[PDB]
Amino acid sequence: SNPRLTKVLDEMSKKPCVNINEIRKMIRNFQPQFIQPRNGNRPNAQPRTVDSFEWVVRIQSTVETQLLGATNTVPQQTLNLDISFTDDSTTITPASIPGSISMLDNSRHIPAIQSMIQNFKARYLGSLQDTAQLQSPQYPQLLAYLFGQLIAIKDRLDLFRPSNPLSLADALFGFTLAQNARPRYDDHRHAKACQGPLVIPAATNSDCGPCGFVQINANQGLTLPLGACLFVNPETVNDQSFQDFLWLIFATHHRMPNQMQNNWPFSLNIVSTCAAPGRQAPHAGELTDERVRLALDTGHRILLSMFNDDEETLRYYQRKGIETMFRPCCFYTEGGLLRKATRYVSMVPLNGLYYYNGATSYVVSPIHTDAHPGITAAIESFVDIMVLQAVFSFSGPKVVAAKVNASQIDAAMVFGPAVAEGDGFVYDPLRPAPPLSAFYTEFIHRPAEQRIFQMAMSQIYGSHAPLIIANVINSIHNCKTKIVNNKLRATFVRRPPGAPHLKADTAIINRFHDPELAYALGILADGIAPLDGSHEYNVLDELDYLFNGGDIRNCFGLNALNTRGLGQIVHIRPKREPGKRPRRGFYTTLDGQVHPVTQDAPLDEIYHWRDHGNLTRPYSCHILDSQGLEFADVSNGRSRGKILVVVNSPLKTCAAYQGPSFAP
Amino acid sequence: SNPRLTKVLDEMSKKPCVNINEIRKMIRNFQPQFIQPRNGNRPNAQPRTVDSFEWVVRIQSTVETQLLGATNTVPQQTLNLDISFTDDSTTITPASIPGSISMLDNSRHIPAIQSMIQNFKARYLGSLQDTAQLQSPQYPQLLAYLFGQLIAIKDRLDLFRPSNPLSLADALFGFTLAQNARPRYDDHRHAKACQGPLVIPAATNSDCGPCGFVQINANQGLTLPLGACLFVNPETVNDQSFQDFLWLIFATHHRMPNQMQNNWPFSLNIVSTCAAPGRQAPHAGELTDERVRLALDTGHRILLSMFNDDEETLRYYQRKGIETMFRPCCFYTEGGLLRKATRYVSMVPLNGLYYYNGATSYVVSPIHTDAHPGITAAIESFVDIMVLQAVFSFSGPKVVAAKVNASQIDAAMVFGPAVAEGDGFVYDPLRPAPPLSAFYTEFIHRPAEQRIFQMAMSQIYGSHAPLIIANVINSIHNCKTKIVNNKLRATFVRRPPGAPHLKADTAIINRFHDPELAYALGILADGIAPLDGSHEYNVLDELDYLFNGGDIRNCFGLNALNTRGLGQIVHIRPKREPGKRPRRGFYTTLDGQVHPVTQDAPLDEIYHWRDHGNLTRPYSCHILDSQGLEFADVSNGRSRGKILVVVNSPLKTCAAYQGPSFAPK
Amino acid sequence: SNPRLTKVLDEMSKKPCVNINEIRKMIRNFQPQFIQPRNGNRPNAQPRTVDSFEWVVRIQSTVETQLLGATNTVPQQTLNLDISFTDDSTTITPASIPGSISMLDNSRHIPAIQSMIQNFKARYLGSLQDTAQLQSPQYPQLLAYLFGQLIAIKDRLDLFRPSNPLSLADALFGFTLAQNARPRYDDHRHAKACQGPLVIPAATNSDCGPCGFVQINANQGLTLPLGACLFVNPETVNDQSFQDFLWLIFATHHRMPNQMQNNWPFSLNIVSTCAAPGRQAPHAGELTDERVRLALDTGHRILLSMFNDDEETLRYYQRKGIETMFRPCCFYTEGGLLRKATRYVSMVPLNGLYYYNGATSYVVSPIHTDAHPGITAAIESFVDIMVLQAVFSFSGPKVVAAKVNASQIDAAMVFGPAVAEGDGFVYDPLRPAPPLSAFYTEFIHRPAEQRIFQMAMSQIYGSHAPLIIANVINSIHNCKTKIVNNKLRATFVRRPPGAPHLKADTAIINRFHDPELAYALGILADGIAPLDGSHEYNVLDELDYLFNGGDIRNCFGLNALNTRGLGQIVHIRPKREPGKRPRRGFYTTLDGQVHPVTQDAPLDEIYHWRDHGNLTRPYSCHILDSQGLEFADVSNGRSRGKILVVVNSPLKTCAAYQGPSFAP
Repeated sequence: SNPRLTKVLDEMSKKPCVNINEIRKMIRNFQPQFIQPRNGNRPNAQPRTVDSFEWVVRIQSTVETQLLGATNTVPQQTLNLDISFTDDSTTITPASIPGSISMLDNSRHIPAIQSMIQNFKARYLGSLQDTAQLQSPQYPQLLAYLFGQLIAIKDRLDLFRPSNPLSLADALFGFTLAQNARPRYDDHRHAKACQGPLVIPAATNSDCGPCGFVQINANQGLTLPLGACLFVNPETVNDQSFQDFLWLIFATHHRMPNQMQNNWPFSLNIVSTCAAPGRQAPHAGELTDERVRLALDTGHRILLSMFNDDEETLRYYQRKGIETMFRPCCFYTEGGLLRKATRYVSMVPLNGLYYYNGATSYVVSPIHTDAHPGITAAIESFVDIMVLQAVFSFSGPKVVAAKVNASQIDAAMVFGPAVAEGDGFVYDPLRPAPPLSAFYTEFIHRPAEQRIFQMAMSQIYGSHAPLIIANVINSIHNCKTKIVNNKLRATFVRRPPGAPHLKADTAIINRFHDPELAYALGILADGIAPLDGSHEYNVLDELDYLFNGGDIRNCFGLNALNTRGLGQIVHIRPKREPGKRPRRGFYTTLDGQVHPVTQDAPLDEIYHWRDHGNLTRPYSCHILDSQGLEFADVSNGRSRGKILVVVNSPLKTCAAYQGPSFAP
Repeated sequence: SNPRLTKVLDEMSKKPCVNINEIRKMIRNFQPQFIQPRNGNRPNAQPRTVDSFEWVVRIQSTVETQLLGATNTVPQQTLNLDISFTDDSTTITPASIPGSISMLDNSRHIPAIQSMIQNFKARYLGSLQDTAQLQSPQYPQLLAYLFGQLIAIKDRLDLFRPSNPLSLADALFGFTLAQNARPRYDDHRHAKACQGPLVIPAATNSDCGPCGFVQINANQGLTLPLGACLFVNPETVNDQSFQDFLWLIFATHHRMPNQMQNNWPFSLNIVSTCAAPGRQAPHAGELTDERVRLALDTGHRILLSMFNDDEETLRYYQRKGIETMFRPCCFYTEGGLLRKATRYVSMVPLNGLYYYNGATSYVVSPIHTDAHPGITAAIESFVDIMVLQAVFSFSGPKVVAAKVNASQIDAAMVFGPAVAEGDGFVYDPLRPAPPLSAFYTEFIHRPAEQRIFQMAMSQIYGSHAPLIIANVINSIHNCKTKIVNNKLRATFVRRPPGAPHLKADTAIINRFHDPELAYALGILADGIAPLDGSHEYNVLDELDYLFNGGDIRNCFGLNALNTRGLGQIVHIRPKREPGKRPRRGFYTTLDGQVHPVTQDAPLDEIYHWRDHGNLTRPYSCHILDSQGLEFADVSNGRSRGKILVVVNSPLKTCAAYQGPSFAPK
Repeated sequence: SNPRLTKVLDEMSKKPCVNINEIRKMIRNFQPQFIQPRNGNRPNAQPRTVDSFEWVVRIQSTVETQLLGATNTVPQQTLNLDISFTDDSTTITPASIPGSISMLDNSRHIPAIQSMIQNFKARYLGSLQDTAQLQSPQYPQLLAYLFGQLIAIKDRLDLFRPSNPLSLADALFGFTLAQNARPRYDDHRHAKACQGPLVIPAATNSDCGPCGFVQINANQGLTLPLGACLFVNPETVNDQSFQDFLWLIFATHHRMPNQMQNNWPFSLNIVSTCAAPGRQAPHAGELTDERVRLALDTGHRILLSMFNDDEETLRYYQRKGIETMFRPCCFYTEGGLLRKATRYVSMVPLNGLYYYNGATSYVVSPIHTDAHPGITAAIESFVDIMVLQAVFSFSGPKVVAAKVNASQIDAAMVFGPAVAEGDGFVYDPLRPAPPLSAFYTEFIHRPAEQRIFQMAMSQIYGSHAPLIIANVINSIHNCKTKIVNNKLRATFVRRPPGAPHLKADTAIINRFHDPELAYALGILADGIAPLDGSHEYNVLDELDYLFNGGDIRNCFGLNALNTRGLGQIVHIRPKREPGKRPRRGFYTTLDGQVHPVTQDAPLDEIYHWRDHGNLTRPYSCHILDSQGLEFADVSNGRSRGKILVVVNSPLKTCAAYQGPSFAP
């Protein structure tokens, strides 16, 4: 029955959204150019240890406009797309909704191991089907997350050359570290890595490395352990690469903080027909780069085999393991609201039965072979948040304010027609800041946003979308972040103490980054026009639409002339239309400051705003409402000019501007 | 609803423009007659290294007018075309628009590559059998651009034969160089080329000339690297010429400016099924003329196979690459800028999967073997700049003038007849000059200077039209060039950074070279009418057409007699209105002054314009306005005779005077 | 819609082409008569080593005509069908199109070996089906190619008795050869055989000869090697013939050039229940002819067993192995264009599982028992090239010329109506000669030629045609030969340095040999009449048809009288038909030499051409065009005589002249 939603769904159906594969393909070979700290500049020589948690790899992107039929030269602006580079956070949470985490079927694994046991004349108890079903289900999720974390550590330590590196393994096993010193790759305030050299478990009778080992003997009882069992052919257990991979995972799991080493035990047990090779813990430098590369390759082979040869869920989990190191930064004052609310992945302890006799599918382009896995992982997350922003900002800007007299009056007290009546919330500042979860949970579950978010995600991903939708719904439904009134200043990574209060104390909780990036990527874009090419503005009507609550970002003429004209091109005067009592026209800004307009004056003397060229804050919600105003031009018919805009971003993809929208 | 537009479209339909094949046929095979520095005379013997960035081959072409009735004979003029031939310039930009650059389709590279990677690949990495992960982007552009640059080097060395020669390979690599000295060629103030001797990269395990190498065998591993992969049979990889071609391409890629080198890395790397042939790294005198030529041939075959055997876009990118070192030189003192804003080709770092087994086609005459490709590329560019000229001028001269204390809100003042309302801007001089992309873009979007461009380019090039069109539009959008108060003096390559000054402080921004060449080549030409044969001229009316906002060039009845005795032929008097009021008349020149005329007087001392002969500035706007004039005759007849003009130029194409145009009848 | 093609298809359907079996049957017992060198004559005593790479076994065939009602005696001509005899080339290339190489199904092999392993209580890992599918597919192609090469070596060394032979094995194992000397059977410039005595691999623990050996033990682990596994019953591993055959193949594989010994490794592993017999490398003369014959027989038995008992694909590959020694020579000046472009066979490395407990099908007439396998192999190739020529010359002679002013003018510049407009190509001589592949690739893929070539091949071969069609399309699509302007002189085998330029510099790229052979064999013949029996010529109309571009080879009267009349039987005069201005009739030869005919003269004084009796070059393209000419006879009605022609070739088959054609 809703017309607007039907129109949007029809348009989305007619113009399909860009498949994820293009976005993956267009980043596999991207060479970063800037590794400066977010705030300052790179010092002469790199430090010896990753300490300043402010570094960022900057994907520069430039936009400059021109006023056709004029001699004005607007300075070029800069779409600063920042990727956090040294900062640790957690993306694991044991809390799932029904579709959040699935159970990979053990259809092709049980028969093979059954036949193996029968062939080697091992006396087992009970048909393996029911014992598999009840004793040990099949959740290999964890072992991919650790792999992603390892790749992320490698990438981080690679980009930031710490002036005398050792190896992937020498900075990971903590050789020559004081009992209180932190690992080289992660040494700064509020890190998330256990400190000191990691300690190998004691050498027991039978060991295939850092995990237990059980061999199957002809005419001999066989009993499985309690964790996960990975049957392998004897040709592999004696391989160097396999054991090196196993050791690397073990090391990565004993470095994550102490308290998650007792909730997600890294339990595994290799089973085969060899003689227990025993653990051979590498001690001195003996894991050269080529050996580590082989280890990673064999490891990915085993992982892909465990996932029923899916390579899509595996890629998703491997990525979700990486954001723990690489995150996409915000581009607004009150940021860290969307990313902080969509990061968690529901998980279950690792257990079940596996079988690997030989690889079957040859993944051409795995994650770990990309030019820089961190960037590739971060960009996919950026896409997720972009779509989420698109769905959220479907019916307004969703403001939240801190008015002291909050109880005395209800909502819609201050926000005129601009903020859709129903999306403005307030809270008195006497109490602590509310929980963002409260607002977002109510936002997501409305039918209008649900029925569109589902379609968008399905178009982007496909058969594998439902996992992502369920997981994001869970995460947003489970977030502890508060809407703190402070500001971020957009020149840091973590909120600095003593920062000033927000603008008008009104946080806006849709924005995460400019929609021009979404347009370029070819993904769903919110109701903002794409500043792409030639435009034909008309300052009068354009300006009039602004004072009805519209976003200034949709007004090209004003932004172009913000300080080069508009003091000699347009005037503002009260409306004298009827014969009734004359009234002083007034307009209300965001903070409820009713502004009167008595004597007609040049526009620049009535309203002001900073000139960011043509990249202004999208949803700034400048003018809530205005009544009784007229706009007359005082230039001899040169207020309807044309402008040109060029956006040569380096992350443009095939579907340049073919993505859907709301206001084409 | 535009009579002019429909008339021009119908005309262009009537007389189709000459497709480029005639231009190529004409220009392909003549050697230059004489090459000299633009300003001065060539020395006795050429120096060691090309070091003055003015040498330009020129192409003489003259006009002689002839008629009886004048006092003395008219001296002839020399309309000659020049080619820069030494100076360097960038041509590659990262910006893009929809049609600016397209990705080819790997519909005939995937079958073979998959069937060759499925068999010869250790039987423990699993069977691939998906033919869907092999979908990397196909952008084999930069290879052609580098190929073009290499051809340009060869041609530039050949034309300006230096005193002590060196093998093209030796000059390119530059073994016997200094620490940071310029290459043997391209050694002057504006030169932009990585100095120093070229450095071979490294001594790795898997080498196959300059680029990386990966093999696919049982006792090995396979991992396709990230850049481009050129899958070839073991037969050719062990060949000789192919290795030399790879070395040559690498060599020319490392002479680009260091920053641009970093932007677009040479990421080629080959994969095959045989042992890696170690890099050879030729030095001292390994490569020689014939071996280089053979390598060029095989390289062209490779590139053609990479392009899906298109050969029309291949030639396009090759031309654009060779254009960084050859280009037409402007002819008007204005400063020659129309070219500077049309020279950019969008690009993206090379990538994709390529398979090469055979030829699949044979092209009778590829660009790289046509007797100095530089000249043919330059003229192939000129034949497009002229079309752009024709389309812009479709309305009027489109002047841009300078006035002090101009309103910094709008810059559109009406100048009078002969200058339509849209054009004719103005700008304060004492502030930095405008950007000159704030006018062209506004020009080429209107649906009158767009459809004409569309159909003209369509007729010139045919199916492969859009690409050129799209690309040129992009060039206009982002061009940093600016209008300047200086002159080229007609004997320079760049403005002498001194104090040349404009005669009228204005600039006409839509003229690049005389339309006579456009007529001769058969391409579209506008406005100015052609002058090659007998003509009936009526001074008494042609002059009238002049003072109401014309240009002298159309008025070949005046230039003939400009100072041959036009004086005692026609008088100008204010007006003889037999009724209301005897007011006086005046005219306004391109400057502001409005000096008036009161009584009958000979014309020679009321206007008194400079006499070049029968080749005057076509868009100079000699007079803007005039009201109240009569132009009485002062001799029975003697103002209704005949005139014959002969112009012979060496580039007369096949269909020379059978092209479309819309000049006044 | 095309009428000519429909007519040809209808005629082909109505008159089936000759089955290949007749051609095979009519050569099994052919005794060659001439073994002279191509150019000169046999020396008194044969040399001691095969050095002159010019020898050829000549299949003489004679044709002589007679002029009924005349006293003239035309000398008999000679259809010199030459078979190259000592020259090495390569017919292997790792490049395949989709249908080029198939994968023989292992349907009847896996179950037998499965049952064997189960019976002998060997502990194997994993069901053998999937391991066969992924670990090792079933491509036995190579092992047949080596067999063909071995047979070819035997035949070559047999025909050319080198004055003191040793044995098949003594000239193959290189006993008593200097470390730089070449093998006796192949010692000449640009050979293709590795030199010096071949070296046996070191004697390891278990060996069944020159290849690894693995025995299956009760209650003992069994792991397969990486190459091909050939399970055999124990009764055979201890046989002498089997091991001798294995040794012979090993020797033949280590003699092919060095660089193809690292791309096609001869990997094999015998598996059985015997005790490893160990390698017993024959060292001194100990392989007598009867022992070698038994070896060859048992070897063919094993091969046929490996090929799922097909004997057709096996025969094809065995033949394709032989052309590496025996090839069919050209019969024109600019030859070595068709054969050089249709020789390659797409291949994959040898691997998979096999099983041979006992032969099942008794091939009555294998290749190696023919009178001379080389000749039989060469003739089948000759048939392939003959059909290919037939399809190519379906719409003209396909000329290629070297005109200096090639760029200035387009094609069809010189070739009048004779050369079908669309089949003439030119290239300036400044650049090197073009690649023949470019022209042939475009020729083959036209629908008109494809739809006829497919039918012809299917009729000739049958169910096994698609392999041959796909393989020839691949080969022609992959050829490195250039159209070199030089000439061959038809009295050599390899182009001699310093040979003179071609006639008019115009190579014709359809001809490989006279079509009379194709007619005799009963295979598809191009648009040339078969000179078989009584003919009723009419010199006037016949001559007129010539000057419209037709082929002189279709004009019997002219050829018969080329030098015995035509100076007193027919005159040429300009046509004075209308009242318009008289014009000098002219005709244009191949090289664009416009020839004027002003005053009527005897024919022999206006045009000339060499007299080859009645065997003239078929597609010589004598007269491109002529306009304004008349032909009047000056003999009292004896210009319409009859002629008789007799063609008693020794390779006539059952379908003497029943094959299809174009101009019956």
